[PDB]
Amino acid sequence: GVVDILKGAAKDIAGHLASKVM
Repeated sequence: GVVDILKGAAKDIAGHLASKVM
């Protein structure tokens, strides 16, 4: 779903984010 596609995108973004947290 559209609204869902947004969420799935959060993971891709958070990817490089949580990377710095490491």
